[PDB]
Amino acid sequence: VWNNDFIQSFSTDKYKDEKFLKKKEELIAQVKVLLNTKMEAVKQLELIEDLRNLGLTYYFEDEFKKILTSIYNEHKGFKNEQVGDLYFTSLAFRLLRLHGFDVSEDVFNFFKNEDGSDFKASLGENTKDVLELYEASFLIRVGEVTLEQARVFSTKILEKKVEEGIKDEKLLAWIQHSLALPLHWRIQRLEARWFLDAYKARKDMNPIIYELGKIDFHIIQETQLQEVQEVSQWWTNTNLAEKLPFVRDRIVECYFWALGLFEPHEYGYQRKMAAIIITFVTIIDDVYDVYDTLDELQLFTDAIRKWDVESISTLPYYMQVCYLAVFTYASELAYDILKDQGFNSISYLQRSWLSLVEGFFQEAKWYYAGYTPTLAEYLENAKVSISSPTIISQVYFTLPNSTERTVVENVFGYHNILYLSGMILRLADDLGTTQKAIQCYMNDNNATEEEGTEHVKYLLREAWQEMNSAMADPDCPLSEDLVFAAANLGRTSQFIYLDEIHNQMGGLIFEPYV
Amino acid sequence: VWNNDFIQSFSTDKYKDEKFLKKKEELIAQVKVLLNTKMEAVKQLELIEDLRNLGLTYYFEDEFKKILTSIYNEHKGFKNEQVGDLYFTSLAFRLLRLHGFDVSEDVFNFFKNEDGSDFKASLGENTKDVLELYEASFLIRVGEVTLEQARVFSTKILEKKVEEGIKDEKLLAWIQHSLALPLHWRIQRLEARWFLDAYKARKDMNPIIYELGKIDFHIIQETQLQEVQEVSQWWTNTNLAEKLPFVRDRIVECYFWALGLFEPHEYGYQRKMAAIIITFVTIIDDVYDVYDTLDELQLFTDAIRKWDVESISTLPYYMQVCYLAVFTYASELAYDILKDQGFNSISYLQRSWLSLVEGFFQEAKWYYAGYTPTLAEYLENAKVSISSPTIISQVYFTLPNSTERTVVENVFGYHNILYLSGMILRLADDLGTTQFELKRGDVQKAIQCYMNDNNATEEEGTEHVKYLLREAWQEMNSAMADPDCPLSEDLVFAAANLGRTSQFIYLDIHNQMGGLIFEPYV
Repeated sequence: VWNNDFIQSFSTDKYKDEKFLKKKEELIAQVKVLLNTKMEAVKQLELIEDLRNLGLTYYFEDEFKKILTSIYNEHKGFKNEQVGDLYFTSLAFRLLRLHGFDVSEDVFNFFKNEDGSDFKASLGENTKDVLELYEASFLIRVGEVTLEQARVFSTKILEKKVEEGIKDEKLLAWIQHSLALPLHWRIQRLEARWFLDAYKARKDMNPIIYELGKIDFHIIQETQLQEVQEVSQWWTNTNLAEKLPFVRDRIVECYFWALGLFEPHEYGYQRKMAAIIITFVTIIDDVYDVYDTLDELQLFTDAIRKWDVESISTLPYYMQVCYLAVFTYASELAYDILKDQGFNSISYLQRSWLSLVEGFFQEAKWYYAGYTPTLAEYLENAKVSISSPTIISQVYFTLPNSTERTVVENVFGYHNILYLSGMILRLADDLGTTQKAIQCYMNDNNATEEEGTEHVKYLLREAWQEMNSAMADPDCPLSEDLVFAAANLGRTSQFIYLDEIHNQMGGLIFEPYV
Repeated sequence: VWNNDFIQSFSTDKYKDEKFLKKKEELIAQVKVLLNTKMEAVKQLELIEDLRNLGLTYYFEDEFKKILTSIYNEHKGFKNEQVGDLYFTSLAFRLLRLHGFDVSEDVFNFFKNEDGSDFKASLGENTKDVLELYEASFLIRVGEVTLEQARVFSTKILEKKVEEGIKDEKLLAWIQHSLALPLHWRIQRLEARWFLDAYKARKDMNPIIYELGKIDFHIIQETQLQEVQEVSQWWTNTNLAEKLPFVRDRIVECYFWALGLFEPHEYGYQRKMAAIIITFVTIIDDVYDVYDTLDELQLFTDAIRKWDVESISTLPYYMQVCYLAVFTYASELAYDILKDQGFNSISYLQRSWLSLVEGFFQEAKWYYAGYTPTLAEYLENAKVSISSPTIISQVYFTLPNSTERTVVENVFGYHNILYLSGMILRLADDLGTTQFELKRGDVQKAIQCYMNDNNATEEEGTEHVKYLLREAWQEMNSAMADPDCPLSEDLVFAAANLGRTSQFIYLDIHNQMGGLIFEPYV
């Protein structure tokens, strides 16, 4: 059992010695020599893809940018003319779009059938071509019909090939992984052991790149181990698990939701903060679940709305404990922001919590009234109750970001990226746990469980389409690192609920990579 | 040189080995064997006094109570009849009163001259008799004229004996120590090395008692070292010393003011809390000293009055940092109190801080107006601005004391023990700083106000402030004895020890602080 004594028992000095940074730097230098060697464009893209799936982008941004800019410019910006065969087109399109380039789905028109209704059946002979097309299709943005055709075409083919039997077991395992969730829907850090193992098993793998990915795993793992030790001690010191007997003692789970949200080589403060915010979201939701009168929940909601010390006296003891704990944490977080960023954020932090509990209170109002929401009402609530806006809107102030009033009000709209993050998080949970979204659809429409399931799968893809468009909006008030965190909240839900999870969590956090 | 890296560099593991607790337990048992042996009453009392001055009362409460009750009962409760010679009367009176017995100053009447105006001059031959009478005299309560006579009589004799030369060098040093501050005005923990070294040199010292004193010193020092490490890391993590250009980095000094306040074998939470509150008192005082308009200080005072998050937006940046730091700490403290004591205290903690800043703001209002307060005005404000009430009223809620509304409102009067603590703290600072000024011709405010009020000399004002200090102690002694006091005895001890700490610092330092906290006793 992952109690605090267990968590604190691990050493975090295994990789502190200066030889490890020196070895890592040497490996990085050697990989840059390779990235700078003349080679065919497709091989450059395959190298970038292998490094990026090992979580190594952080070390090679300049090299990636130079390689990709060259391929972009060699093919006139990927706007019309054919750029290569199906594999090269799919891989280059995917990597260019992921690195911020403006590319058109029209580059896929060369691979369609005569009427343009579908891709050419003959292109489906080659499994790896079809797989790359599949991966690219999930970068679809609003209005991009060709990438939806690509998704349907390539999914059907890959499912058929698994069905017929794929003798290459390593490729089979990779395809089953992408069929469960495409790479765009997964987080490299959460799966860092799987990606390292997959890479090592390839006959064409580069041992220097494997060695770099391994030592980076080792150092990242130990950095995150120290973080979860600090969050665990923080939690133990609050004594909340003892004072609130109805909350579950799950601090590792809360940290697991945080640890894949940010670029893993920095953002230590933000991972710990997200874990603590997620802890408070959970226990406040537990408070709304455990009380048995709407009037008591109204008192708690009103306390959060007033956000003052006087409200403590209006609450029963368990609610006093919960309220004062989150009130104290918000003041601590505001103090850190005031000291390090210079900015008075506490009014905004209060608004982040108020949105959350107004969402919980609305759910309770439905429950105590005996009202079942329509699916539209369910989702409108759930994107503010599920807590992505509450997390991301607070993390915003801990990073160098504009604090000008109108830009902050744009974040606190909430900006639709924050709602789309919550939407993906909610829908993935409802789909995996199979009243939730599917049941509301069935209720609304007198429809079958299969019909509701298919509709909610469509809603998840549509939310991703909208998120992809939102991430590309040049006027977005969120920087790329916070957009990545918002999307990663949805992806974490997809990993937990859409593919035991306790063993994967412990495997990533506490078990060595040999 | 006392930075956080230095402070954290010390190990705190040595005296946790189970052999040290096992040895300590064995020594305690051996001392209990001694306490239970047949011996004359005066020797039992001298043994209690030795153990008490080594800070060991904690281990021998049952035995002390048995011994003292017997002596109380033998002498009809110390109410009228003569109990002994002058030395026994003085020693028994002092220890009985210190341990909560109701004893009368009338037991000293047998030692007075014919008119009863003074003590008998012949009794002044014996230095140790006169010394013991002197120590007893500082237990004086309101109205007790005989103990005031005792003070004047014995002080004059002891001073003369020092003048004429005392050949016993160890006794000379003990007498000089008590003439500077009598034992009632000193804290055993602050002076634990001095008392241990004095006991080691006694020809009649008992090696078991010394060893227990030494091992207790080692364990306490290590416990307090771990506390100052925790407060130092807390302080470092706030970054207040870097963020506020006008604050001094003085966390060890803040911890020194806390470390003698409580019974030293427990109260770790309360020592650390007191050090943090003193830290915030100092920082908030810095704020009132550095900003240069009354309107800016009004903004801060108003923010504390409202005690809300909206007020942060009214303040310039360094006031935002200070206000939010103390607002956050109050929230943290309130959470600990809620969790461990069950009580919602935040409204009372806010009142504790508001009293402090209204005191500072009152000083500023006088300053900007060019008004010099009378002495009574100065002291009425200063006894709150100096912060004893702000400390003690908050510590109240961390102990298992009634939170019933009328008890708490009694504490938040403030109860007069809290004001008398601030009064002693402030008078001792003004007196010692004036007597040892950094700049010649400077006078601290209590003496200056007396000079202004009365068209009096600096010397007359100094003598009056000495009188006010003795009178504050007389009132404090009476208040400590009031059976209806809403403060537990451990908090009354801390309130009195805030005064005593000021007396130790200003009335007779960084070497003494480091020697207590960081240097081994061998």
